[PDB]
Amino acid sequence: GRVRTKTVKRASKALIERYYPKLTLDFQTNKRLCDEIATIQSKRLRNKIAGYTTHLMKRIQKGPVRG
Amino acid sequence: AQHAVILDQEKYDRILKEVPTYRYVSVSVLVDRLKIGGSLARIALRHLEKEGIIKPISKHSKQAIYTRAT
Amino acid sequence: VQTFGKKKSATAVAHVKAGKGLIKVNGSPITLVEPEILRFKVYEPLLLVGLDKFSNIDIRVRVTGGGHVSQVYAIRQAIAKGLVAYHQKYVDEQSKNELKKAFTSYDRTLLIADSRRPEPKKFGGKGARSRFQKSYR
Amino acid sequence: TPVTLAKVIKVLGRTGSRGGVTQVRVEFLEDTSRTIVRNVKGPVRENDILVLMESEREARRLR
Amino acid sequence: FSHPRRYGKGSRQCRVCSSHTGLIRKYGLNICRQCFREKANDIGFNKFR
Amino acid sequence: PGVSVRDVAAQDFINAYASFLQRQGKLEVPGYVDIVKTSSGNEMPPQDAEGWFYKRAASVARHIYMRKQVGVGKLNKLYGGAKSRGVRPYKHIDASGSINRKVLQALEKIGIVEISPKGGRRISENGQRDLDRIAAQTLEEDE
Amino acid sequence: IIKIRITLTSTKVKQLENVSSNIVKNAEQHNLVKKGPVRLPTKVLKISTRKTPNGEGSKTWETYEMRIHKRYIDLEAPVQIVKRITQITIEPGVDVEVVV
Amino acid sequence: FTPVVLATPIPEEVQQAQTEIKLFNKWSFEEVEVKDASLVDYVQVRQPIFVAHTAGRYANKRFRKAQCPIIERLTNSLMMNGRNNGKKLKAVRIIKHTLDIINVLTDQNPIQVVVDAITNTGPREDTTRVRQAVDVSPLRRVNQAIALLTIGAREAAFRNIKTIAETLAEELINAAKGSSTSYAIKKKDELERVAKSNR
Amino acid sequence: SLVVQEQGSFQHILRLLNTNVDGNIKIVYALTTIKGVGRRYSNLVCKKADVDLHKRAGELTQEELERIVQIMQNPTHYKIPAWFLNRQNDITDGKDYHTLANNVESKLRDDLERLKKIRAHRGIRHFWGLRVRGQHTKTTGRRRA
RNA sequence: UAAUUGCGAUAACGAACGAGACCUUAACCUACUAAAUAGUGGUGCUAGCAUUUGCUGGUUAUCCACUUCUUAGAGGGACUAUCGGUUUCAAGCCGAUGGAAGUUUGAGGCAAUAACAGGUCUGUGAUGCCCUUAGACGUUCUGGGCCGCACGCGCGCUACACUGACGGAGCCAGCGAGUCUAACCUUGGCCGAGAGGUCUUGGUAAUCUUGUGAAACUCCGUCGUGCUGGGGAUAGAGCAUUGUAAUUAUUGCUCUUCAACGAGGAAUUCCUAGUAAGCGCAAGUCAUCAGCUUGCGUUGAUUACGUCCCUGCCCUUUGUACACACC
Ligand SMILES: [Mg+2]
Ligand SMILES: [Mg+2]
Ligand SMILES: [Zn+2]
Repeated sequence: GRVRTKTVKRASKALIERYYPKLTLDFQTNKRLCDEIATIQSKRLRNKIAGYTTHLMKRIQKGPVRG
Repeated sequence: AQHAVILDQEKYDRILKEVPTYRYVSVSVLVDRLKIGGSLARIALRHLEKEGIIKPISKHSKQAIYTRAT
Repeated sequence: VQTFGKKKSATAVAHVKAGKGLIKVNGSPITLVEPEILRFKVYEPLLLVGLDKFSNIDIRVRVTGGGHVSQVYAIRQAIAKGLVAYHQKYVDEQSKNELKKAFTSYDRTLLIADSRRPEPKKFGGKGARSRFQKSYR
Repeated sequence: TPVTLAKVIKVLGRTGSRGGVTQVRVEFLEDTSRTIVRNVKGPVRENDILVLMESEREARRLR
Repeated sequence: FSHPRRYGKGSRQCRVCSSHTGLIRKYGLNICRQCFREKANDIGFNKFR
Repeated sequence: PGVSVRDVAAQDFINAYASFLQRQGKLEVPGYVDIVKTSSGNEMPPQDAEGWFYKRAASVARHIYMRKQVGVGKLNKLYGGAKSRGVRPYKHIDASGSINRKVLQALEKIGIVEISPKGGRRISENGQRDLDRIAAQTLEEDE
Repeated sequence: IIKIRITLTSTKVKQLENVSSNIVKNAEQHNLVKKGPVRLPTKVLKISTRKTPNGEGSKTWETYEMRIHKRYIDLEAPVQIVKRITQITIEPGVDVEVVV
Repeated sequence: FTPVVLATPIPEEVQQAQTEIKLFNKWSFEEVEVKDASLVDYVQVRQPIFVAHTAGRYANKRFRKAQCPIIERLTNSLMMNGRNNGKKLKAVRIIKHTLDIINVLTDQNPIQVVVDAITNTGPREDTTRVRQAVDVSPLRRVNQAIALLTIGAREAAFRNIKTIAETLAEELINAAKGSSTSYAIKKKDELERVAKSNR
Repeated sequence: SLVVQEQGSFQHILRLLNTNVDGNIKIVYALTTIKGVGRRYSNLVCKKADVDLHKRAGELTQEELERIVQIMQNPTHYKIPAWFLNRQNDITDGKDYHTLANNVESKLRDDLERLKKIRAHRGIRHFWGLRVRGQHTKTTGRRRA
């Protein structure tokens, strides 16, 4: 399966919580900004965080998300 | 050596009037239809190909596909 | 101008240059690939696009590293990639796309190398997954 | 040997002890306004055509 | 008081424990297969895959 | 129109050069024929005793044409196959060294191959001439 | 000036690359001619052994690895530069052989 | 038609591949149609192929086998008996010989003959352990028809003078004509015989 | 291939060196039925006899058969090497023999008998019927009947 | 969800380990760096065939240029992306497109808490206790044994053949190893039928062995369905190699003998894609000895994309007269 662990989900949630006037709904710029605003210790994990952040902001524009 | 070993000539007219009733000719066809043994089927096919009624379909080894003359 | 094709470990490097329709595989013509049953696998990247189609290009391949079938597939991918690369670099992008359409629509790994590689063998049995026969009493 | 063909419109689910049989809702090609439930051994998906010897046998789950 | 020991299992021993059995002679370690497991990290042999 | 040995691949050229070496009459045969198996990993001698040495010589000449210098050990490895060791698994066994060495010496005496400065036998100028003539003749006789 | 070749061998990739970059930098700072550092491929000195010290249990095998990476860098330099380049690279873990 | 040449001469028997209606170098693919309506989309002709040796991925998904050429499926099923695992060149040569023999005997487009044999020997109703009479899906029908044909050819050619190619040819011909002398037809008839006795 | 009429001039299973030889088999493998000659030895003697190996043992001739017999009984004389023989420097006269008769069994019995008469370990193993070439007797060759 | 993976729910809140993350490797990158220890082209020198100048070959200090192949550093790349559908509101899932790669991308390495009277005192100069310690249970030398054969069992090798055996011919790998106190990997020449011998040579190794010219495989022929030219057990004779020493044959080679075995009872093992299976190769043990193992590559299926029927596992509920825990 492709369930994201809490290490990914909580970090993506925090990234949105303090970087909303920031990285758009595109994964490329999301990961590029993650590189600058987060010290993730592997490119694999950074890509996971960026993809989940992209998905979360993509579903944010359809209404607020709990949490 | 059980059958059709070296002679196959007591009915040698079966090398001329064998064409009817079958368009397919092969080593095992010669062995099976009570005419020629596999020990010389490979040379009887070469004989009939060089002069005779059979036409080759391909030059395959371990196989032989022959047809009647059209 | 320089392209390559791989199937498992066989790499075929093809040089496509300006010439007059000369297709060599190992110094011999493409009529001489000698699986004697997959010789049409190496004709396929020609008969698809254009039968002659060529008084302008010369393809010279060199293949090493795999097996007979793997080398056949490697060269058949290499010359197709070389033709596509030559059309992209020199002739035009429209023609490159138009014959890439035929190659990929009939694709037998003509343009994309097969990603299947031998999976490593593990202890406790011959082969990657096959295990030694287990007994209980 | 009467000829009667049908097309599975829905796959109900796996059945049998080992789960080897798929139970499917099938709709006849002739008289398309009628559906019967059948059991199939092999792999079958939707928009697939079954040939059935006997046309009316409401299949149930196999224990 | 001695008979030839120029070859075979009696010619060489583990450089650590002096055992004649289970010896690893690859690259000239001459170390028993168990002593090699004990001090493989020191020699520089690591596990990756 | 510029035809080399690499225009007829595997069997037509080999059989035609074996036929040419047969008809030339120069035999160079060591008298080992009818007696030898061509490899310790074989079970029987060559089926046609008259001509197997000529096919071997043709094959060796073509093999030295297609690449650089080739030696007796390389020929032994090339011509050796798997050996049926009975109830033991098969394994590659080198072919007969004497047969390959005498084939090399025979082609040397004929002038088809020469000794290499780096070892082994490299095809000679007359060797290339004869092989190219045979290749062109085979191509012009049968496609 | 003399033809020299420096052969660097190590299991520590970071130390090896640091020494190679040091040599390259010391060559370019004096504007010498050099054939770039050629990377002789990693020799993986694989060793397969049995995990148990006895003959009991599931037959579990265990492979240890020793990666030997090699570099070679050949250039032209006088005796002074040769001696200072052999005496500038003493990084712990890299074996350095200078041949003329 | 368009007999142009180039530096390396490749013969017109090859140059006639695509100037007219596409075909395999001996057998056309457009004049092939399955005699039924259920085995459509599971017997794969058209696309055509120059040889039944597409070294392609066909097992990583469930129904991708239906897109594999049916001639290649027959070749793969011939690629069996353990001693002949692998030897795909041997199996494709056997298939070539079989196609030639089919064309010799009542030519009938040997590819079409193969398709007809598969469609005739696909068992429509079988029995499952619960036995209970269940239907057979088209993919399993094709798979079982190919397995039965190949197995019949295999054990007919085992220990007898006729080769695997001609035993396969006879099996395919008899199955396509639907005669009860083919092993696959007999086995399918047995499977459908105990289909009605287990309803 | 040619005329093989030969109404009465073909030999079915025949007699050669007190051994029945099938005339329906190619000459070499038909000859391999004699105790003491195998595939390679029969092939060599048939090529030394200048006989066509492509024909069956029953039609070749009535005199080249005796030529093959003479060559077979005298291998070292007809340009056949000593290493091709099954009996080299046998035990008592050093000459190179090839026991090809219902006499290879006799020579084998003589070798076994001399071994057990001198009470050599091989002879004792042969007398007990056990394996003689150091084979493990624990698991194989049990029933033998 | 593969997951105590998450969405959530909520007398729990916030945490730790394990899972995941991670590391190694296998996939791609006409992107950078850089390569007579890797390679490819344009000129040189240069044999052949063809002569408007082409084809294939040679030129390990013969010229220049480059890095596609190769190598390995620094990096990029996938994050289930995009698009639909389905999702209790979500975690997710299912298809298609794009992609080198969409199953945790494939394979591993690492891997919790509790345990077992699991194995190892015969790995250890790890060891407590007991025994022995000079006619020793220390140690060494010779010889034998560990292999011994009415029989039973486990892992395997070879087969029962024509989808084949045998002969020629074609002539494609990858993982690796190798000697300076010295005999290791051995090219090449020569002799030998073979095994092998001998005279040199290269290599302390991307340099040479080695392109490990592997085997299955492919082509063309012989065999012709018979225990046959399938099969190669048993045995006899000879020739060598390793070793101080081959007898109870170390092994290799030649000729001869040519057993069972005609696809195997009840039972029973492993396995889902470059996998099964077939095929050989290198390494380990190694003076010599693979039918073993560890890896490697060559050829490469069928079937399934499920289930809890069998054998078990995890969570919950439930019953227990079990606690050595249904043996
Ligand atoms: Mg023991
Ligand atoms: Mg009880
Ligand atoms: Zn030790």
